[PDB]
Amino acid sequence: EVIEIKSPSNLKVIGTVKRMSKDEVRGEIEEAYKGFETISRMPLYKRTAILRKVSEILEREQERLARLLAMEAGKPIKDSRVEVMRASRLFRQAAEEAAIVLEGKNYRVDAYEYPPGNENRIVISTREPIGVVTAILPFNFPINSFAHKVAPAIAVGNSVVVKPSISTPLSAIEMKKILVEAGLPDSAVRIVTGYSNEIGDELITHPLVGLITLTGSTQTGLAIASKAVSLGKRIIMELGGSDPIIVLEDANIDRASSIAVRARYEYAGQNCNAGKRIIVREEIYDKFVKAFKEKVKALKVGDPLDESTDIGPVINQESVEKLNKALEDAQSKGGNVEVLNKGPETGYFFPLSLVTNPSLDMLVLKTEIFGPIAPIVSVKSDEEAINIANSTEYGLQSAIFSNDVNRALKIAKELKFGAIIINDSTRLRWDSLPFGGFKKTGIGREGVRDTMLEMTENKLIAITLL
Amino acid sequence: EVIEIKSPSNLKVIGTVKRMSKDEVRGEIEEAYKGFETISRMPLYKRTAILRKVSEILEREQERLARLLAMEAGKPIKDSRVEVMRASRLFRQAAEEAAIVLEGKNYRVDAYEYPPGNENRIVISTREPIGVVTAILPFNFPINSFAHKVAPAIAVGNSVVVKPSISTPLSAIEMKKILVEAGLPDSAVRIVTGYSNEIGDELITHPLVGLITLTGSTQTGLAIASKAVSLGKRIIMELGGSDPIIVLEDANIDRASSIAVRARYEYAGQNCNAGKRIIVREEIYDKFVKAFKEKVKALKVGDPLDESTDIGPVINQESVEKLNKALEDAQSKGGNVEVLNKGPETGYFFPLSLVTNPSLDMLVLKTEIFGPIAPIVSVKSDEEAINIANSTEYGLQSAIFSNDVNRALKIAKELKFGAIIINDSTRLRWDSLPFGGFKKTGIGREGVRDTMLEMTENKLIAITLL
Amino acid sequence: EVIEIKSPSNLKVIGTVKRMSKDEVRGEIEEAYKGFETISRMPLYKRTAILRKVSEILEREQERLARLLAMEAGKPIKDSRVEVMRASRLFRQAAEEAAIVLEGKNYRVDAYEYPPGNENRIVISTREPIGVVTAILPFNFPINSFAHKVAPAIAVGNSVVVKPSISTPLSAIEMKKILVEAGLPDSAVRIVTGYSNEIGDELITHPLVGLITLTGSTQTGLAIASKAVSLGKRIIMELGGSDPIIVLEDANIDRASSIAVRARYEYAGQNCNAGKRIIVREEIYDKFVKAFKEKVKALKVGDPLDESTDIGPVINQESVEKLNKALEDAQSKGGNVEVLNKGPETGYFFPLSLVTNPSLDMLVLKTEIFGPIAPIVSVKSDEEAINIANSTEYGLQSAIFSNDVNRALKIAKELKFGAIIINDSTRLRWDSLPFGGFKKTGIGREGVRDTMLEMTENKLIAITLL
Amino acid sequence: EVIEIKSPSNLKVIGTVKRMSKDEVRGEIEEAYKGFETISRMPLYKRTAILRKVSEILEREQERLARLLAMEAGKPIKDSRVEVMRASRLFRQAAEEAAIVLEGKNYRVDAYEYPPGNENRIVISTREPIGVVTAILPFNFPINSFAHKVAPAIAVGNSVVVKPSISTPLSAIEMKKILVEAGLPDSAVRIVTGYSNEIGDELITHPLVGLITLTGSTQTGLAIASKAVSLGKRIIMELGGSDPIIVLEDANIDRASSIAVRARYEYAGQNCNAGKRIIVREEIYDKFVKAFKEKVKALKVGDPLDESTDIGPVINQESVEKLNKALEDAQSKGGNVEVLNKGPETGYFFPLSLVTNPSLDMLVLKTEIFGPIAPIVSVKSDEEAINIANSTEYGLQSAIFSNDVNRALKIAKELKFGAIIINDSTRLRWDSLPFGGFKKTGIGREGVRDTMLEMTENKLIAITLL
Ligand SMILES: Nc1ncnc2c1ncn2[C@@H]1O[C@H](COP(=O)(O)OP(=O)(O)OC[C@H]2OC[C@H](O)[C@@H]2O)[C@@H](O)[C@H]1OP(=O)(O)O
Ligand SMILES: Nc1ncnc2c1ncn2[C@@H]1O[C@H](COP(=O)(O)OP(=O)(O)OC[C@H]2OC[C@H](O)[C@@H]2O)[C@@H](O)[C@H]1OP(=O)(O)O
Ligand SMILES: Nc1ncnc2c1ncn2[C@@H]1O[C@H](COP(=O)(O)OP(=O)(O)O)[C@@H](O)[C@H]1OP(=O)(O)O
Ligand SMILES: Nc1ncnc2c1ncn2[C@@H]1O[C@H](COP(=O)(O)OP(=O)(O)O)[C@@H](O)[C@H]1OP(=O)(O)O
Ligand code: NA
Ligand code: NA
Ligand code: NA
Ligand code: NA
Repeated sequence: EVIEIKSPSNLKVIGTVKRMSKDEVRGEIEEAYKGFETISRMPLYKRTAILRKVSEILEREQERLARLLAMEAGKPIKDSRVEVMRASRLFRQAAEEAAIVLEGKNYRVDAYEYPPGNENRIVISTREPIGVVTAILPFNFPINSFAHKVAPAIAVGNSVVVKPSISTPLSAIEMKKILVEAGLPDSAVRIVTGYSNEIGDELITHPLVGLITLTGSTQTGLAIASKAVSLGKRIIMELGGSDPIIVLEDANIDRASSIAVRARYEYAGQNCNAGKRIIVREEIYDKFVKAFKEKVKALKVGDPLDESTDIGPVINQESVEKLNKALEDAQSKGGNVEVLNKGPETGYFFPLSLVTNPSLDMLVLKTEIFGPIAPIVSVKSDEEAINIANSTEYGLQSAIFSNDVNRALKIAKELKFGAIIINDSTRLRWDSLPFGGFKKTGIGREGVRDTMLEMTENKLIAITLL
Repeated sequence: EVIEIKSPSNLKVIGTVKRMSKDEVRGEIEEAYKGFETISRMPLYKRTAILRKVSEILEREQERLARLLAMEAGKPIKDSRVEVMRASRLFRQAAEEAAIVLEGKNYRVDAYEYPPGNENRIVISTREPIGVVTAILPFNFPINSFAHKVAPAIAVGNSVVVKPSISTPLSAIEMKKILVEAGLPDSAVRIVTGYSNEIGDELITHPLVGLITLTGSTQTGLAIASKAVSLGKRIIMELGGSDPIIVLEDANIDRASSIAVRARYEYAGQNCNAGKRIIVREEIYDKFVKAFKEKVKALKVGDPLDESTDIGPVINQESVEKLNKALEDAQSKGGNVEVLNKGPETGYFFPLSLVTNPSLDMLVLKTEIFGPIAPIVSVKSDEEAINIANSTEYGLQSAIFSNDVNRALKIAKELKFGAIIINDSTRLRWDSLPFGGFKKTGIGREGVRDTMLEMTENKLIAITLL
Repeated sequence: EVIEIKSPSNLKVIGTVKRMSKDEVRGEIEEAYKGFETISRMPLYKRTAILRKVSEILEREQERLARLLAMEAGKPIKDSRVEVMRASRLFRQAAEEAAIVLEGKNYRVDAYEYPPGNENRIVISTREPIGVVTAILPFNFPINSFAHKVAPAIAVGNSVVVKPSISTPLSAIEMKKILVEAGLPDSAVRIVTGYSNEIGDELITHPLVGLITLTGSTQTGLAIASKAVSLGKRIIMELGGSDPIIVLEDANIDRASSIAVRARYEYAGQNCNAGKRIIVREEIYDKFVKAFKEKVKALKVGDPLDESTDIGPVINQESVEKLNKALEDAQSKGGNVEVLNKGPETGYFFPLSLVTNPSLDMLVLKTEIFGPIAPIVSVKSDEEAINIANSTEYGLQSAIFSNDVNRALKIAKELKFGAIIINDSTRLRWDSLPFGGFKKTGIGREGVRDTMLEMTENKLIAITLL
Repeated sequence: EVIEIKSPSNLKVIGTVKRMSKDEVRGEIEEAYKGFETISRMPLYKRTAILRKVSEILEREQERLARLLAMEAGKPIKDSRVEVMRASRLFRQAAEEAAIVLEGKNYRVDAYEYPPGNENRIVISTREPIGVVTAILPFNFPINSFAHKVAPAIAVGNSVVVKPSISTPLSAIEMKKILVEAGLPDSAVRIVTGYSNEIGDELITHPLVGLITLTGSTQTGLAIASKAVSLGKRIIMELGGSDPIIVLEDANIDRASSIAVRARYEYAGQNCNAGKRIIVREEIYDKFVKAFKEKVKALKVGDPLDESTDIGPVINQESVEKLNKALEDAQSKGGNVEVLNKGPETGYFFPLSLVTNPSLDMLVLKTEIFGPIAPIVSVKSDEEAINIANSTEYGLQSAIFSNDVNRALKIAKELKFGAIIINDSTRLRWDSLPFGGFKKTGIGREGVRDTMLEMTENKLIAITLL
């Protein structure tokens, strides 16, 4: 009847959520449809007024929401603060950008001979809401993935059924209360909690669901997307990354090693755009690896509520097990695994780990490692840096470190990624800008402007003047 | 081994095409991948010079391509000429608009606090080709659906594997020779012919296929889309419609009935945006229905190659049987089926037919009728017009006839369609503008501008200036 | 040494401002240049944070600023409230729209064969601030014209020297204090007060002034613009209107007469887009004129601080004199002048007045009447409605009243105005949208989006990759 | 009465043109107004078909038009061919881009509270032609400045009165016959020839002239602009530049000196964006200056019609005298004037000359030198490079040579220019892209896209739905 939510730090019970049946989730979708009929009939200015009010509340509750993220998600408080502050600015940017993002066209159809009589026509476009959006959240950004999916949906007039990860659902429940305090109709966003195997399918198959937006793994996402699309439903998918960091021989080693450490091990490596594969020109390999090792041993692994904590635990036992499979696989294939930093024995603390002499047939170079394992590969050439970088089924983001920007811009043309970052982190994202990638990183882009267009239908009106 | 192509007018043999095996189609996708590697490395001005040359060749070969359409597709020569002129114009519009449509951004990232240090960044976007496109064409616009899929793909640097309908593949083989004459590398577009059930699956599941664009039936499309998306491939779908024409009591009756007749019966009704359901205000019902019948009986049904033919045959026996079943279903459910006009008995001529007293349980009101059957419904109010109009699983285009545009524009707001046409045909399309709609009418939009965006990936480059 | 500001309602002294010398204004411009060096180096996000803070303060001070407008400008409190609330929303829209409005391009220069080698180039654009803006305000919107000129200038990084009308300078002084409270650097906006004949020229000719934005009369504006442009300075000019209201025989007479009364006599007619010339089809002339007369006699002319006041005085004796010249001119040429409504004898109350049988050689039909004089012209045809409407050197906005929107859209193609309003007021303006006109209405457009582009220089950066 | 056109190469008579009176130019503006009334009523697809035909004729007549440019303008045939190909491409780009550039908006007015009732409004924008354009052409690009002014004007529906430079009017008379051959009405473009001081003022002040677009000198332009704006006419101005080339210590010296030579001396230096001031880092000064001199002495100065000529004459005696005065001024102020290369003594050949040890008081550093005189300055730092670069009243384009793009991009931020070129020539222009700059370099931008917007008026239509 309820599910217990435990801190991955100390396994203490943080709160509980309803264990929903298929039937109760069917009811939440029918209620979200009525919420669509309400919110879609409100003028845009009242909807953006609600979004600006949510923005201000999120700033006022920053510290409370950050502590909650630290407890359920194991995200160090300093990183938890940043996520809540991004969600605040995202809700505001959705308010601010709606007028221009949703703006239609008056087409110059007299430019075209077909159909005949275009000189007597007015043809305009508008962006219409789709209806009910199913939003399936990842565990790792429970407040900011909420904002990415819900802020745009409200701006355009859609309702949302939100299914947070059962690992981190309490954030989503507190976000709903903030939406109601901001003046959002109770029916316009419905939180559903439960096990994926009981409530997953109804959220994807119900005839009243117009669209499914999902952040999660490639395996889980592509199956769900396939089902959604089979019933004529629209899909936005932000799936895995194995983002490479390329360090060229003319790199600033101090900067590149500092940013690599932070990019790989922030939130114990549980980022879609963490620096997951490190590719270093042989000329600087030993200097880079020594600087990297020093910086990883200097991090504080411990309680995420502590101000001095750099790194917390991974989310659960399932993740610990997957990460051990990965370290075993790598030792069994000639990899040099080194444990660099160990946290308390209280929960799901995973040792900050380095793999040297990795090979392309290892789990650490061919799958998404959502944990604090840094594989570092030596290369001889830019060409070999490019091939190893592209050698994954992923294509989210990639970083190049070089004092030679002309050279980095030329390598960037040959990297198959949705973003290339020159002299900065794979972790960089702008919540208003396109985010996403090529290949199996997902489908569409997610960001306030692109999400609003992906969440609306273009509608033309053509008048023939008589 | 070959497949015989027969005219639906007189059943005579027009030509043959290779019955390709799975292994031969595998070869074509491999060669198309080499075509991608070639075409993607040419500068855009060279690709656009190829597209302007195709445009000029299409204009020069117009009468020869029009006659071939008439013979394989049964499309009257007058409508065949219009189709080849549209494809001419589309190839040119892809050349002309590519510079502006593919234009990227220089983002004002210094407007945003996150990530910190945006005042020191340049973030630019470019549109990158996806790679190999699988284009699955419908029978009803063999040349213009070719143009809609191939011209944007060449503009953006994708290669294409083209599977025409086995009913109308001869057009596509003639389009390939025109591409080669225009200077396109032979590897850059590959025509596959054969049975949908022997070569369909390779074209959807081959690892080298990045995207599937398809025009066809809802059931066919959604199954293909489902499979493609399960493998991480992008999809553009233009599936059916059941476009309603709403005729209000204050319409111009002569104009509304003339356009409603052309809208339903053009190409024997085989158009995604045919006027498939006609909703008439009871005040003018008798006058409209009477004007409608006189004009249907004035249409000439006959041989597509005769200059005085208005209406040719339907495409094959399978269609005749689907269309009898819709007629029989209407008779049995209280519908009055009246035949108005009958062409020769020599192939797949289907009588131009009218159904009065239809009901929402009938096939002629709840499915796409891809043939010359016009159901006419009487309504008392605009509210009733809107509820019948919206009652389908489709959402392509709708028309409203009314001398009152103010009322037409308010009704427009409540119609769930990709386009609403005020005082003109459901048939209207602007080949550069979005075409498509809501619900199971498809995924995405198809037009020179929209197809180019859907056929490219956004790629960010972010420089942090040191 | 000081200039006294008097209420046009009761001539009571409301406040005083410095009588500035050429020398002191030279000093204000040199200080605004230093303000440019400061504000242009602040990141955009801090500038938009200042603009959002100004937005909130203007809401908090709405009633105080509205009373001040009522006292110095003679604007009834209810209209004064609306102006302050528009200035609030304008300062916010400038904050909200900057990121997207200022966004540059990444040009697809490989679309072009010239110059040769475009396949090896990156070409981007950015919007740069111009430097120091001279802003010359009208008397009639002292707070909202302030916002139109200052909010965009701050968003883009320009400094502003603001010269309010000597009729209404106290508003501008209170706006500066609100800018400082919001965190704007003291040097970034300088208020100058004085007589045009002492300080006018320095504000237009100083070498440090990059741009002049002016709302005012055509005669004053075109002289200033000529001087600015002679020294290579940019210009935005919002000058006069004589906006026509066209009432067709199928108009809603009740609505058209109500909106005409309000459009002509709001703020005693002192609006650039007041309904200044009324054009009525003869078939409804007597019904319209009787409805108009009734509604004008029912208005309350009196103290603008009173809640029940509809109409206040004109601004000064100079205006009273110009309006008498106009009424004398019209009586002397066969016009039927009728006084409909008289206010107190305390100040510059001008009688609400109607002229019937006007002719095209009268001041009331050929010049801007910035006072409560309504000329009404009878016409026989749409063609005569169009010729009389276009028969002025102005082209700001024009309104058509008709239940036939198809007909009004066709008349709209032949009206030489920057905006045509169908079934609504000439007074309509959207502060984010283009506002302005053809002919001698001015130069450029004024609105948050267009003003930001007019206040920035496009800058290209072209990199040839080596 | 006629004016003799003489070749600046050998002073021989190339042709004659009418010496038009004020009364004859009055007639031409009247006929152009009738041309506006005709061309503005044609649908856009017809006007664009005329522009694509002009493009094809220019390509066919390329060698004949190139030879005429060589003879009247003294422009070497190799550079003349490039000019006629650019104009060919520009006419085509005006045809191709008109549909998207002129596209209006459907504003989301329901995002705004003011005016009340925006939820019931449709507000659309269109681009309307202004009417008659006066195009005043410079001598140095007689055919491409024609294209830049006439092709956008025809695309948007304006008529044009074209006053070519009396030095190079024969090209424009040949362009008119091509327009007529393309199908343009004869009334739609009117060539005026005569003395600037007899017909200049009618072309600027006639009441039927809506806009003046001019390429020429700063002093000429600003006086004309001043007059036009005093009468309420719109203005586009492209006036001088003194583009600096900055060459950093880590530049490719061979490339920087080759491009710097071409940049300064192409067409004897008579380009708005010539490399007019060359700023070299003291570390490479001696090596650059030496490579520079060898390449200048390798250039062939001679007859424009010879295929091996690199550099022809300057345009007339007035130019030779302006250029001697700049030389004499430099000698007297401590400058070392070295002649490097001398063409024939047969017309207006001017020696290719170099000035070392220049000073900021010299004409060769504070004015536009429209001839083959290259001042080279030594600098110690980037800070000094930037201050010299920015020291002019001009702001057209600047170039930076550097293998370090990161440093090139940071310097780019501090240069006050309309475009900065990294590792390429100041000569670069993209005829579709903005061209122009800051300060007294002009008003507005000139390119297919920008010129079309500057040559149209925004017109809003706002419907309130009853
Ligand atoms: N069958 C089914 N039906 C419906 N919903 C389902 C289903 N299976 C899983 N889910 C939910 O999808 C979400 C993502 O889960 P997962 O793929 O494990 O991703 P993570 O949360 O681990 O995040 C990893 C990704 O985030 C960032 C990057 O994209 C990484 O690859 C989460 O809310 C899951 O619920 P559950 O309650 O958690 O099981
Ligand atoms: N020579 C000179 N130099 C500098 N500044 C000068 C000069 N002459 C006037 N002005 C100022 O221009 C502004 C507009 O004045 P005006 O043209 O009388 O317009 P109104 O204020 O009456 O507003 C009418 C217009 O507003 C709306 C519509 O566009 C109407 O036509 C005002 O601040 C004037 O100062 P001053 O102190 O007021 O004399
Ligand atoms: N399983 C499958 N795999 C691939 N293509 C398929 C397919 N089923 C159908 N198609 C193609 O899908 C396209 C559209 O068929 P359709 O029946 O959905 O629509 P239509 O009648 O409008 O052409 C055709 O090219 C069809 O091939 P055939 O016409 O030769 O049958
Ligand atoms: N007062 C005036 N009125 C109109 N046009 C004028 C003018 N003064 C100069 N022009 C024109 O302005 C154009 C540019 O002249 P310019 O000396 O400013 O520049 P350039 O040397 O680059 O051609 C020419 O067409 C010139 O006519 P002439 O070349 O026949 O002299
Ligand atoms: Na990746
Ligand atoms: Na439909
Ligand atoms: Na007007
Ligand atoms: Na310059």
